[PDB]
Amino acid sequence: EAIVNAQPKCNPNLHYWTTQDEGAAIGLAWIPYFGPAAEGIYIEGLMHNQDGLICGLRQLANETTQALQLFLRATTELRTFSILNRKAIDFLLQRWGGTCHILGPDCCIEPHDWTKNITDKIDQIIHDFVD
Amino acid sequence: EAIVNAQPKCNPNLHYWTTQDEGAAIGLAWIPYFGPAAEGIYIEGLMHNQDGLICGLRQLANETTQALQLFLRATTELRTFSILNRKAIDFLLQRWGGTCHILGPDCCIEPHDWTKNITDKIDQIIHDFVD
Amino acid sequence: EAIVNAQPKCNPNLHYWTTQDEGAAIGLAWIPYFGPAAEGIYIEGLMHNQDGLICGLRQLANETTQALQLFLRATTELRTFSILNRKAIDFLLQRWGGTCHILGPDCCIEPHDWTKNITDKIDQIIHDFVD
Amino acid sequence: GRSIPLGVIHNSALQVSDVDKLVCRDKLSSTNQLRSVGLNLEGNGVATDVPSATKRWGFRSGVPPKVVNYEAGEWAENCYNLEIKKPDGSECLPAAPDGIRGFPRCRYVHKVSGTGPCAGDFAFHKEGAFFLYDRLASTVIYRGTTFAEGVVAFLILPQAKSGYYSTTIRYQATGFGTNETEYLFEVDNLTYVQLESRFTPQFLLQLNETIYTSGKRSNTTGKLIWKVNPEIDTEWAFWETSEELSFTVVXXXXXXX
Amino acid sequence: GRSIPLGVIHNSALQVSDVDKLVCRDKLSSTNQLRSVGLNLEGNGVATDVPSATKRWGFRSGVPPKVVNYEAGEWAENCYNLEIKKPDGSECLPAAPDGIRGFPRCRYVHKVSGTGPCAGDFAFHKEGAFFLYDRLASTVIYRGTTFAEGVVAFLILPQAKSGYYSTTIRYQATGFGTNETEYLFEVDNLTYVQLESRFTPQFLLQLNETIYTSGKRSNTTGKLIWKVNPEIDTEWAFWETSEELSFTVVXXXXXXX
Amino acid sequence: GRSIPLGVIHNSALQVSDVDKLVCRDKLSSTNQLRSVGLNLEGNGVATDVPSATKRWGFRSGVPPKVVNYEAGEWAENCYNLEIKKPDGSECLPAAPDGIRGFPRCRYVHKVSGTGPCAGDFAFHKEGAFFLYDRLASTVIYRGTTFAEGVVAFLILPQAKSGYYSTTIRYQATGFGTNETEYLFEVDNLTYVQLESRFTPQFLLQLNETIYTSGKRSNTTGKLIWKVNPEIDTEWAFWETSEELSFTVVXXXXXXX
Ligand SMILES: *[C@@H]1O[C@H](CO)[C@@H](O[C@@H]2O[C@H](CO)[C@@H](O[C@@H]3O[C@H](CO[C@H]4O[C@H](CO)[C@@H](O)[C@H](O)[C@@H]4O)[C@@H](O)[C@H](O)[C@@H]3O)[C@H](O)[C@H]2NC(C)=O)[C@H](O)[C@H]1NC(C)=O
Ligand SMILES: *[C@@H]1O[C@H](CO)[C@@H](O[C@@H]2O[C@H](CO)[C@@H](O[C@@H]3O[C@H](CO[C@H]4O[C@H](CO)[C@@H](O)[C@H](O)[C@@H]4O)[C@@H](O)[C@H](O)[C@@H]3O)[C@H](O)[C@H]2NC(C)=O)[C@H](O)[C@H]1NC(C)=O
Ligand SMILES: *[C@@H]1O[C@H](CO)[C@@H](O[C@@H]2O[C@H](CO)[C@@H](O[C@@H]3O[C@H](CO[C@H]4O[C@H](CO)[C@@H](O)[C@H](O)[C@@H]4O)[C@@H](O)[C@H](O)[C@@H]3O)[C@H](O)[C@H]2NC(C)=O)[C@H](O)[C@H]1NC(C)=O
Ligand SMILES: CN(C)CCOc1ccc(/C(=C(/CCCl)c2ccccc2)c2ccccc2)cc1
Ligand SMILES: CN(C)CCOc1ccc(/C(=C(/CCCl)c2ccccc2)c2ccccc2)cc1
Ligand SMILES: CN(C)CCOc1ccc(/C(=C(/CCCl)c2ccccc2)c2ccccc2)cc1
Ligand SMILES: *[C@@H]1O[C@H](CO)[C@@H](O)[C@H](O)[C@H]1NC(C)=O
Ligand SMILES: *[C@@H]1O[C@H](CO)[C@@H](O)[C@H](O)[C@H]1NC(C)=O
Ligand SMILES: *[C@@H]1O[C@H](CO)[C@@H](O)[C@H](O)[C@H]1NC(C)=O
Ligand SMILES: *[C@@H]1O[C@H](CO)[C@@H](O)[C@H](O)[C@H]1NC(C)=O
Ligand SMILES: *[C@@H]1O[C@H](CO)[C@@H](O)[C@H](O)[C@H]1NC(C)=O
Ligand SMILES: *[C@@H]1O[C@H](CO)[C@@H](O)[C@H](O)[C@H]1NC(C)=O
Ligand SMILES: *[C@@H]1O[C@H](CO)[C@@H](O)[C@H](O)[C@H]1NC(C)=O
Ligand SMILES: *[C@@H]1O[C@H](CO)[C@@H](O)[C@H](O)[C@H]1NC(C)=O
Ligand SMILES: *[C@@H]1O[C@H](CO)[C@@H](O)[C@H](O)[C@H]1NC(C)=O
Ligand SMILES: *[C@@H]1O[C@H](CO)[C@@H](O)[C@H](O)[C@H]1NC(C)=O
Ligand SMILES: *[C@@H]1O[C@H](CO)[C@@H](O)[C@H](O)[C@H]1NC(C)=O
Ligand SMILES: *[C@@H]1O[C@H](CO)[C@@H](O)[C@H](O)[C@H]1NC(C)=O
Repeated sequence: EAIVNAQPKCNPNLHYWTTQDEGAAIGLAWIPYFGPAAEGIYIEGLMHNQDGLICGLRQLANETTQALQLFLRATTELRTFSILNRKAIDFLLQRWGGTCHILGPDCCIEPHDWTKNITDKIDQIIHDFVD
Repeated sequence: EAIVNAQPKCNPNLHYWTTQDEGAAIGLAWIPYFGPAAEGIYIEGLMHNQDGLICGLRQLANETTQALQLFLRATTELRTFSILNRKAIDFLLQRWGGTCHILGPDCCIEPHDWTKNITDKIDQIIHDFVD
Repeated sequence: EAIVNAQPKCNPNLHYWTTQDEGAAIGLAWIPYFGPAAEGIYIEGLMHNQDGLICGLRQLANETTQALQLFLRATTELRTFSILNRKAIDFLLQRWGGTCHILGPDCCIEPHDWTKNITDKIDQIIHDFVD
Repeated sequence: GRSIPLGVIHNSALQVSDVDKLVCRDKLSSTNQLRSVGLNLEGNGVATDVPSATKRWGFRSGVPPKVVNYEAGEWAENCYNLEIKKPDGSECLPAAPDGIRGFPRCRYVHKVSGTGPCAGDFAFHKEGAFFLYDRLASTVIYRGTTFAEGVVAFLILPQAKSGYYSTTIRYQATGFGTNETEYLFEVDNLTYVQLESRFTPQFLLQLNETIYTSGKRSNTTGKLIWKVNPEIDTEWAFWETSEELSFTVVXXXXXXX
Repeated sequence: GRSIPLGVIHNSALQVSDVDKLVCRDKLSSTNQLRSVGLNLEGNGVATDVPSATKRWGFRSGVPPKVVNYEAGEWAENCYNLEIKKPDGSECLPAAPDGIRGFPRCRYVHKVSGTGPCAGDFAFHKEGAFFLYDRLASTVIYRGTTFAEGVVAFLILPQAKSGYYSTTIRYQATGFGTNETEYLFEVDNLTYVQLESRFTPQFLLQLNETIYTSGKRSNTTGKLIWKVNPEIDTEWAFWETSEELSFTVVXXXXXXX
Repeated sequence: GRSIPLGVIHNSALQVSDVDKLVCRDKLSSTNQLRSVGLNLEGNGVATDVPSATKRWGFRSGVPPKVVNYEAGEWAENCYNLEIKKPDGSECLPAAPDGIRGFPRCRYVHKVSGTGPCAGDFAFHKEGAFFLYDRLASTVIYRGTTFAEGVVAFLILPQAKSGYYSTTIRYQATGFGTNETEYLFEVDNLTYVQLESRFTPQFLLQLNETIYTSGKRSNTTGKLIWKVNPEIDTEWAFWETSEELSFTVVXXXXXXX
């Protein structure tokens, strides 16, 4: 589906917080004894509404809520950390969960170079058909 | 292996309970504030012993217990929710965990249509070998 | 990268403990009521420093600590059991996460036998080109 | 240790998926096709009367409790709910952990209150089966929380292939989980019946009915225990199946014939 | 039930990834490309004043609380921190579970202390949204723990594409979470202001400033409540936007004009 | 932040699997081939005496504890078990969380009871290593729970490639986790020995033996502290390696020469 923002307003800027994912730690700062407290583990970034991404993001999260809430009703886990790993697994199963029928619509195999390795090397058997 | 029911009796009918997996929520019922209490999140179904499935199912669960109990002895997780995701991962690794040798016994790739794309299109080079 | 042991000393022998992974349970010992207490679920093995594996292992664990500690700072899970499953998922996504371009460097498909099924069976169309 | 079996359907039959062999014909397109499932011991033909059921459970120390989840279960005829103390008044079973609720579908909840020695930290199943709670299967019994006995299975499915009544039945118990356990069915707080293995739930609800209407309750401050004579009868499992009795008073024991 | 949407970018636009169709062009090379994300209700234009915000929350029993995690969030202007009791002094909200900390970036923390009937075990969001804490989104409000209202999204990304100030604002409350809720902004423990929906955070901090400097605090042991007249004004969201007032004393109520 | 290393074997050598490069020759056929593993600091040659070991740990607030699991570990010579209080009697370390048990294989458990300032909510490893418990590695020390110091590794394996004795050694401690920490080895509740870094476990068990048999225990209600003279000796790690002493009495301190 497409994302139609249907909210009263949109803050077109996302001033965000998160944890560090890239970059080596400065000396001993990685050691929990020496490192920052809970308040000081965050980084920030600022994102503008290029491609209408920020406003779509707000709408996406709004639309996610129903499915997400129903999922949480059906789980007995108190805290759920596995949603993204499960999506990765489903990503793989959608593609590789059965037999990959080559040139079928549901099989992500490209024989492009393998076509012009076989059809190109016919000219070392029909071209070299020397009498 | 095959499933041999070795129980004194078998209730051939499975009157089952579970949570809803399909269908949109009726209005606001998805909102936890408005939705059903713990007692009212269940659906039901009735299954009969077609293909001897119900009686096999009872036997399967009985046979599962040893392996399952040993697995729970070896884990330090208090509550285990990851068994099915791990089986999905093992499903994929069994098939795609190494290099897929095409036409090998352990590689689920079908070149069926790819055979009759190459062997069919030889009649635009040997058939069109016009002097 | 390569593993350079940079510790003051190395105990070249690994006297290890773990849980049982292979072998059927002796009678009823799998039943938690009858089985061993927490103290008696362990097996042991002894490993020597063949291929310098034990000393590398010690160094590997030392080098793992920074990345591991930073990962634990960034998670809100109290106890993390998903690292290995996530590595399995990343193993698969590295290989099968896009379209597999055959004979490309990032696509683990071997057409070895499929080459000498097609190039071998050209001698039932050019060899049997009977006038 | 050994690999946890996975159920799959081949040749119109459920089979354990063979680990060592690979079947490319088998298809797992989604993680929804995987299911974990709870089946009740009832459906294998086990005795479900309280005396027979409790003899399958026992106390043990040194073994940490373990819990595994399941998505779907079977409606039970017989569930159990235990409030067991030592004779010094200390609790024998632990409070239900956060998030563990009683089994969702029970036609009869056998609520046993009483006492026993409780020689162990947790109560396990002597036959290795699980105590099934609401979508969580535990190795042990939690206090005052309704459970069905059962076992767990895991399946790969293909991609294409009356309300709820519940009645509670109350029991006193002495010497719980030992060789000489005495049970009493509760009519009211002063009127009881000596329990036996042969009494079904429906017989207990009829016997209760007959006691209330015939006026055979305790009409004093004292405890009244009705015994049933062996001649009054009560090998068929639950899924395949008046005022004639005379009561006379012999604590204050009595007979019903 | 229905599939949880996953955000993906096609044709320079965010879209919900269509479950039934397979796009081999889409590439997930690593589990880092997957992200879970919290967006605040603020950014959709909702009223963030305490009176309007609290009317979106309500008490309910029979529903177990649930928590889901998220990796990244949005800096808030408005967060809330509730210390609500019943008139008999018992706590209305539960202590923060182990590992749940307050929302990390709040420009204003609206700390509401007070009372109400609290007719339910947990406080939920009436509109189905989440209470966002530090990288954990809960369905319910925890006691004395700072939260932003918000919702959660999940994304597949491609592979290539001033400090922090916080000010606490304190409120007394009676009849919390009912039709007749009365709020009071706190200047000090004896000096208060009758709250209204139209007052912004910056107006409250200026009004406070003006009270302290002009010397309009309670100079007795008694409680002092300043009312603001309707003429003193205060439809623009936060991200797109002296000594003239005269105070006179009419518990001891008063007016500011 | 940076990617967690994964160990793999190439060219008869353990290597960190290079993230940016893909080796199709590498084979992960099952999730059993993945292993998480605990190696002890002992095996790197660190001082394992109590005085040297405790100086590696320290108290800190503001950092939530974290726990990660591991499947296999190394038998230890030296483990530690701390019962530390403040001088006002309050506990310094938290009770072991549910499911965290002591390290399974310890030849010597150094059980330190005593006091210190404890200027922080949790005790961490100053060198960033872990406290290894039973298949759970924590960033912090739990009260009265046996641990080995260690670190964690993760491996991809290929598909084809005497009992247990434990002795407890008891120590009193003052000023725990500070620059002036005084330790005392316990012979009995009234007989002690001033500790030093150079004393090995086997020396302490021999010194104890010699004290009991020679009859040098406290034969009063008072506390007796034996000092050892510097001349009595005791650079070799554990894995590669009588009645001559005379005791005389100088609380009641004394010397052994
Ligand atoms: C999976 O299904 C299996 C088949 O139904 C279950 O097998 C049961 O296993 C338990 C122990 O784990 C057995 O209990 C034992 O029973 C014997 C015999 O008791 C009486 O019966 C024999 C005649 O059959 C008679 O010779 C004796 O004198 C007794 O009168 C006792 O000696 C033991 O102490 C113990 O109680 C069950 O008998 C057995 N059932 C069957 C039908 O074989 C198994 O438990 C199931 N697994 C799970 C996890 O539920
Ligand atoms: C996702 O975004 C949606 C769009 O912003 C959110 O929709 C909101 O949903 C809630 C209920 O779930 C609505 O609250 C109700 O409002 C009505 C109407 O209130 C007044 O407004 C109308 C004119 O619009 C007027 O006719 C009335 O007289 C009222 O003065 C009330 O009757 C209900 O009792 C209830 O309070 C919101 O109004 C609605 N917003 C919009 C803009 O439609 C949705 O909640 C978002 N989801 C999440 C999880 O955040
Ligand atoms: C992984 O292995 C590394 C190598 O074994 C470990 O390195 C250790 O790191 C810690 C701090 O994180 C160091 O401790 C510091 O030591 C210095 C020096 O102390 C004395 O030694 C030098 C001579 O070498 C001398 O000049 C000084 O005067 C001292 O007498 C202190 O100044 C610091 O305050 C601090 O205590 C270790 O020394 C260091 N070991 C080595 C052999 O370099 C690393 O910790 C391991 N990681 C984990 C997680 O276990
Ligand atoms: C993840 N959940 C939201 C969905 C789980 O749903 C189900 C999980 C198993 C079944 C069961 C069955 C019956 C035999 Cl497989 C079923 C499966 C597919 C479609 C219809 C019925 C079942 C099995 C044994 C015991 C109890 C039930 C039904 C629904
Ligand atoms: C797993 N963690 C250690 C890493 C998580 O890191 C991030 C998780 C999302 C984003 C977000 C964004 C902005 C729009 Cl996608 C981002 C993504 C990639 C690169 C740079 C920015 C974001 C989104 C909505 C709300 C808040 C933030 C940034 C970092
Ligand atoms: C999932 N569990 C039920 C099985 C885990 O089992 C093991 C997990 C690692 C090892 C270890 C080893 C030794 C060197 Cl890799 C091993 C691996 C395979 C076969 C035999 C031995 C090991 C490693 C470092 C420290 C301690 C042990 C052995 C067993
Ligand atoms: C329980 O009673 C029976 C009597 O037949 C017998 O097994 C035994 O004497 C008793 N068991 C124990 C453990 O005392
Ligand atoms: C009967 O006993 C129960 C359990 O002690 C008690 O809660 C209940 O109030 C009693 N009922 C009557 C009617 O006395
Ligand atoms: C016994 O009969 C009375 C009278 O109708 C009824 O109210 C009561 O619930 C019955 N007891 C049980 C255990 O069903
Ligand atoms: C009063 O007492 C006896 C039991 O002790 C009982 O059998 C009798 O029926 C009671 N009376 C009435 C009127 O029910
Ligand atoms: C709350 O007050 C208003 C008055 O207009 C009205 O909705 C109702 O009388 C009250 N609601 C309840 C539930 O008492
Ligand atoms: C004001 O009240 C709060 C809450 O009771 C209290 O903690 C604080 O000490 C008081 N401050 C002063 C200055 O009296
Ligand atoms: C009100 O003004 C005083 C005077 O500077 C200041 O100290 C206090 O923090 C202000 N109150 C709030 C809620 O900001
Ligand atoms: C003392 O009392 C009144 C409030 O009752 C206040 O308006 C007045 O300004 C105070 N006095 C001074 C000097 O501030
Ligand atoms: C600890 O004692 C030593 C004495 O040499 C010195 O480092 C310092 O004076 C003391 N440290 C502290 C923190 O007081
Ligand atoms: C020695 O002290 C310990 C710890 O206080 C105590 O538990 C034990 O009973 C004492 N032993 C003797 C023999 O007095
Ligand atoms: C000290 O020696 C006595 C005498 O045999 C022994 O019982 C005791 O356990 C020893 N102490 C330690 C700490 O091993
Ligand atoms: C009694 O006292 C002293 C220590 O004060 C000790 O050295 C001596 O050996 C003890 N007596 C005997 C007979 O062991």
